[PDB]
Amino acid sequence: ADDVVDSSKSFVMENFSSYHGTKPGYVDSIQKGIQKPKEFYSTDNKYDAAGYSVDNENPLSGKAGGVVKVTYPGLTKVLALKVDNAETIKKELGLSLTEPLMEQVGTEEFIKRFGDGASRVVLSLPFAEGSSSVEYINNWEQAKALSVELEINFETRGKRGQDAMYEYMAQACALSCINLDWDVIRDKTKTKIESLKEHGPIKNKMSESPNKTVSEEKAKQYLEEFHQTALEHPELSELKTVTGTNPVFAGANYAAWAVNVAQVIDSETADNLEKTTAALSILPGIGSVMGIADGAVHHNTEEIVAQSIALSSLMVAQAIPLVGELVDIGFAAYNFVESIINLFQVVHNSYNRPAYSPGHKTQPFLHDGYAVSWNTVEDSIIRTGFQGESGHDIKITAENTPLPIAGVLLPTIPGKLDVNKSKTHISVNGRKIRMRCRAIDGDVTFCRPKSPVYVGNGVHANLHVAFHRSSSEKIHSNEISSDSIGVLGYQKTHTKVNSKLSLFFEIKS
Amino acid sequence: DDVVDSSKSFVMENFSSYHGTKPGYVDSIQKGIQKDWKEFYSTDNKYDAAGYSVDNENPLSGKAGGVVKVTYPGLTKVLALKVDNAETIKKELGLSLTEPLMEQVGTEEFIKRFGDGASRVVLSLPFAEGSSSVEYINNWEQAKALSVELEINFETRGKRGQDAMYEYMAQACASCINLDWDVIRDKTKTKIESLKEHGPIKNKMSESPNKTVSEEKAKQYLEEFHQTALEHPELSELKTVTGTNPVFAGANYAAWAVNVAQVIDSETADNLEKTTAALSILPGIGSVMGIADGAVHHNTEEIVAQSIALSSLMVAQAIPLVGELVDIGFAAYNFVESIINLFQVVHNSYNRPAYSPGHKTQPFLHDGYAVSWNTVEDSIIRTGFQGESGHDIKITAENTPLPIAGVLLPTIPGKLDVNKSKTHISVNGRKIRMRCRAIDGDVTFCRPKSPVYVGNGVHANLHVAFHRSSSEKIHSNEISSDSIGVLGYQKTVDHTKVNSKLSLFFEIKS
Repeated sequence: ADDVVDSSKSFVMENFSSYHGTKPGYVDSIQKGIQKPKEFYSTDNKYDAAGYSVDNENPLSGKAGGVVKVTYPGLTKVLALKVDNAETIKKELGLSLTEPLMEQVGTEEFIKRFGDGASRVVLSLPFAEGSSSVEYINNWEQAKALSVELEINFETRGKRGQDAMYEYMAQACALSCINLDWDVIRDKTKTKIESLKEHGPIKNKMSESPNKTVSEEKAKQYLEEFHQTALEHPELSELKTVTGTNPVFAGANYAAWAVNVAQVIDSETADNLEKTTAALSILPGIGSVMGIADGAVHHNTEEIVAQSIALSSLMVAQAIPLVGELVDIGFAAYNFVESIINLFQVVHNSYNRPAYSPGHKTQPFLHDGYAVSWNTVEDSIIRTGFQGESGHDIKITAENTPLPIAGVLLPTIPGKLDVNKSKTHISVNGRKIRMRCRAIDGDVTFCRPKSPVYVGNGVHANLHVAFHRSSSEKIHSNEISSDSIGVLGYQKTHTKVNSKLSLFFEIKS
Repeated sequence: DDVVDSSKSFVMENFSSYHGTKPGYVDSIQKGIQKDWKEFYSTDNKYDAAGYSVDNENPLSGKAGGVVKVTYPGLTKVLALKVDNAETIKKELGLSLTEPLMEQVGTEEFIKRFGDGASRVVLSLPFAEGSSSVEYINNWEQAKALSVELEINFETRGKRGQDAMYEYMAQACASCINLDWDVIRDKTKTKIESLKEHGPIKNKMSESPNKTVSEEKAKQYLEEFHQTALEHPELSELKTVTGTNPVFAGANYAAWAVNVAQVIDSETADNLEKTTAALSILPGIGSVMGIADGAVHHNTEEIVAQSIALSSLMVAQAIPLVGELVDIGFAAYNFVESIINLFQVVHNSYNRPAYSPGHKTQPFLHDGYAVSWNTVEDSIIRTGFQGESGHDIKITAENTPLPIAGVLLPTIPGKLDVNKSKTHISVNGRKIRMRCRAIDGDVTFCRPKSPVYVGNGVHANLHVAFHRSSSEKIHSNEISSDSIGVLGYQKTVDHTKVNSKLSLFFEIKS
């Protein structure tokens, strides 16, 4: 009982409501009543619900139906479960091992012992890893008592692609919130493509093209030339400025991408938005077109996005005869734009959703071939407000060849926070190695291993950092300058700089 | 009162353990063990104890003492602890909060209450993550009863550097890398010698700037020297084994050599400890060691000697071009001694049991992606019962958005089917359902119904769910692959489509 039901998350409430994403065509009909076509699903977050509203026949690019709100009259008990294993659930709550779960949850017998005087019971679960959303499981028979309201119908807006669905989800965050007007982007994209077809210098570059199936390498050099020529045009002004220094946004990457697109798109694929999206979605290098690198979305204005898509479009049109099997170049301006637009929206949605950055909690920090992470969530928390010790474990390894760990930088506080020298150590494939710790200043201590440490494929390390607290005083924000522990990798030189591997921590009671 | 692990606690007659001893104390400590965690440490593994035997003043390159075995007469209680926080240990067991733990552990009140009849109690802790060894903590007063015996004295053997210590630690696995470093040392000199006093090699050794020159130009010349040097008969084996793998290219030997010449000054070259400390923080050493893709390729005395020799000569050439060392004896002196120590450290790590990438919670790093089983239990597929199981996989990537095309899953009719309704993937919390369809009778491929991209700031949790219709246990000879294949981006090699494969290895258990 207490081993599968989370009482703290269980509760009673009058007019319990939740949301249900609905496919195209069922938005008006479901309003007449919740009917079985083993459970009826709903969620507490109307935005997560919108993500289930896409046409099941065209899941990647199809149209989105809508979201409806379902409300149970009277009192409803929400029963939170710690596990989603039915047989396990049954063996604990002393239920009929033979009879289905959601079958018993709808019977009065179950409602009395678990409902707390409520008219019915609805099961609850964590919506997903990395989500604070809740997923509800409703009995079909009890669900028949739900009154249904229209929360929103995406089709009636009359927008293109899945624009309505994504503009809706973007409301959750309205760093920063990416809330782009894709109508304007679609409009600006078309306008720019057009301007870039009938021009002086750009039209000249098109006539200086092989226009025949050629090797990748030759296809790429011409494309880079095209990219450079094209980028000097006034309408790609801003793009030229924002793509000039970050290697990831270089012409060579726009060409690699364009070549790749031409290679995998044939006539049948070009003629279908769903199949095009499928093909493009598994390609590498898309971050170059989206201007997404180093954990941030750099292309976040309608103007710059339309310029990048227009430039990639034009380029794909060029890479087609040189690399593709396709004969109809129309694909570059039609489905390629439609498909890539969708992909942009997916990635933007992802950056808009709360998530831990590398080195925070158990999200690994990947850098220079190394992978480091806090072993457990509690490890990333430095508790305060007490005298005594604590231990914090950090996992460390590398992708291939032996890369060294020179040591670690740890925060200190003259008076309170101190590094416990004897308990701080690092182990390599189980070999325990002690460390030599010395203050580099009042607030930072550097610990170096007393034996050489290397990690790589097949060789991992556990860095165990231990802290000593002299007083029960709480660590205030100002006291600790940095917010991360710095593991140091290899040294590279005319100045010495170490590979910085960061693990971010939180200060709590 | 859950700070003691009774399952691992026991009483034993003549409880013995091992203690690593520093140089000069091997003989003396045998006369007897003498003085919050003031303790006398010992361990159940004499090889791990050998690792604490290195001179405190020169811990990187210094000499090793030896290992001694300590035995308590009569019966002894080994109390296994679940935590190393003394304060917690005091509060839970209901002891005084003001007096030091190890002081209290050696008293009769404690010895009667927890000793289960023993004459004294010894505390026990897990040695460390990735280790199955045990660390013992002894009360100094009680430790006076320990009889001390010699297991091995490393200096008595009279070997060079830390050879005796590493030869001894290598007995544990004696695939085991068990190299004879005397032979390797002797062959290194012989090879360095032949390579300096030769015809063809000295011809290239003459066409040198021999003056502080550009770093790029230093490399170029070194790559040619490497190219030329590698044609000598004494480096024939190395020529062949370093021929195709890019990690072992002359360019890497050059990058390595240049890096060495840049960080060694006369003071450093004159002190092995300082040389090791300087060299131990440089990248690219796997080029010289021949270590890549999870294996030690240079595992014969001959080939190891050639690589070090070749590296020594290159460092000798790199110095004038980039370094400021008026002397060049370093390349043949402390450079060889220090790099030898580093080969030994890395070899020892590959000799120790450890989980490979994609096993247990060790991540699998490849093509910018990083994937791992969420917990150790997730990597275990239980069999021998009708029912469902869930398995969570963490997925992310280093920088730009890379896609996840799907996942290849093993299937066994009745004993292991994919539960299509509960199999899904979440990206920064957005739950995405999957379309699962068999490729063949043994493998099922699940594609996400919404495009999936991971990268810096975007992670995914792939939740694989299995259904078992039969109670019959899955037998070993019934699954072809022991891994779950997560698929990343697709690439067209020439005109052939291949997927970036990310593997999570699982174990079948009852």
